[PDB]
Amino acid sequence: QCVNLTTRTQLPPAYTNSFTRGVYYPDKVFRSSVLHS
Amino acid sequence: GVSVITPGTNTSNQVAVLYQDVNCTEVPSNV
Amino acid sequence: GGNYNYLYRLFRKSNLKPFERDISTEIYQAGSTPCNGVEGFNCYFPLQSYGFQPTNGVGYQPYRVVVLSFELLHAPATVCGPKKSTNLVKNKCVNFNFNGLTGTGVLTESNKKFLPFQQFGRDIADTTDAVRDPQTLEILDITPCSFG
Amino acid sequence: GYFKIYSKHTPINLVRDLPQGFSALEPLVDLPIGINITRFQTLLALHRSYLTPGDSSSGWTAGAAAYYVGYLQPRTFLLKYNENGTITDAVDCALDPLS
Ligand SMILES: *[C@@H]1O[C@H](CO)[C@@H](O[C@@H]2O[C@H](CO)[C@@H](O)[C@H](O)[C@H]2NC(C)=O)[C@H](O)[C@H]1NC(C)=O
Ligand SMILES: *[C@@H]1O[C@H](CO)[C@@H](O[C@@H]2O[C@H](CO)[C@@H](O)[C@H](O)[C@H]2NC(C)=O)[C@H](O)[C@H]1NC(C)=O
Ligand SMILES: *[C@@H]1O[C@H](CO)[C@@H](O)[C@H](O)[C@H]1NC(C)=O
Ligand SMILES: *[C@@H]1O[C@H](CO)[C@@H](O)[C@H](O)[C@H]1NC(C)=O
Ligand SMILES: *[C@@H]1O[C@H](CO)[C@@H](O)[C@H](O)[C@H]1NC(C)=O
Ligand SMILES: *[C@@H]1O[C@H](CO)[C@@H](O)[C@H](O)[C@H]1NC(C)=O
Repeated sequence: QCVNLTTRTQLPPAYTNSFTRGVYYPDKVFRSSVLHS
Repeated sequence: GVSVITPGTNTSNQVAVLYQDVNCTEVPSNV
Repeated sequence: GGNYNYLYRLFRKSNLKPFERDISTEIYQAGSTPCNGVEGFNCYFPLQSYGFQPTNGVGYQPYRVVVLSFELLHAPATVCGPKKSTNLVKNKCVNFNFNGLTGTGVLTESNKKFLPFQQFGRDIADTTDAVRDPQTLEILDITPCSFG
Repeated sequence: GYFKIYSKHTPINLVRDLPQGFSALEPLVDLPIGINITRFQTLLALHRSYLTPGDSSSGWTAGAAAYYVGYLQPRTFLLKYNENGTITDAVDCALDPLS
């Protein structure tokens, strides 16, 4: 029931710069102005 | 050891680096 | 009149492996003579039926059975018993457990505001000093039991 | 054996790339699975065209789709918390000399 969709594209994917993204809270622990490494 | 020489972040963010008693030809401008 | 819908297998080549299951219905072959899919001497249908009837002595009446089998593969966790609780008291040196956090001290109403996924708060030098009550979801400070 | 998902939604203006600011990601779910994962793929939604009877690639219409994919690595991060409990900024050591 599934379709051939893929058209061959010569172009490669580009590259960008993740300046400062993708940071998360690695713990349910709460904190208040504590510099944590 | 490796030491970092900084004028202070309230002045600049440039930095210099001292490789202690290492001959400067085997470290890996101003050398 | 007899409930003939409850069958059981009474002939098999070899005993089952544990937790193995066999719903086939091939004609059993007792003797050496091949069977060719027809009944006869030493060629038996392998399923019999309890004919249950309400006027049967105990030990012939139907019993329903459920077998619970707890297994422990190598995952991270799963189902288990249920949890209980008590009554979060305040202003008394107490011995507390907050869904895992075990401690001692006086509990007091707070005025800090966690983010709505944070359970407990820590100090500098890393000691638990606030918690959130799981049931009512309010922040409570934890001060130590007076000593000296 | 756990599958953890973190998420964030942020409004930005017309930039060609990822923005320059800072935004932390709050956790969504921690699914207890125990699944061995080495590959993944993205699901896209296509609409049925109704201008042709067939099911082929001409029978489905679509807009424009693009995304950004980067890979995680074990690093050490210094996080600066706020008084409300909010990571407002951070730095990744082993990044440069000063860091
Ligand atoms: C879990 O159930 C308890 C009650 O069994 C809920 O407690 C209620 O909390 C509200 C606060 O919004 C009070 O107004 C009610 O009077 C409480 N009920 C009782 C019987 O004390 C509790 O809120 C539930 N958990 C969650 C997350 O909602
Ligand atoms: C998870 O699945 C991958 C499948 O790729 C396992 O990694 C190895 O993959 C190569 C590529 O086909 C195989 O030739 C190897 O035999 C796989 N390793 C092993 C030990 O079989 C990976 O091991 C799997 N992880 C777990 C925990 O089973
Ligand atoms: C396209 O679909 C046909 C069946 O509709 C299939 O036989 C063929 O392998 C598909 N093409 C590719 C490149 O897989
Ligand atoms: C530090 O910064 C403050 C304000 O940015 C400035 O007044 C002060 O002179 C700075 N100190 C030095 C040593 O530059
Ligand atoms: C470093 O090595 C070079 C090459 O032998 C040598 O000429 C130089 O003197 C060495 N450094 C010092 C401080 O002697
Ligand atoms: C969060 O901190 C800001 C200052 O950074 C303060 O003005 C505000 O009252 C705090 N609390 C909130 C938003 O609940």
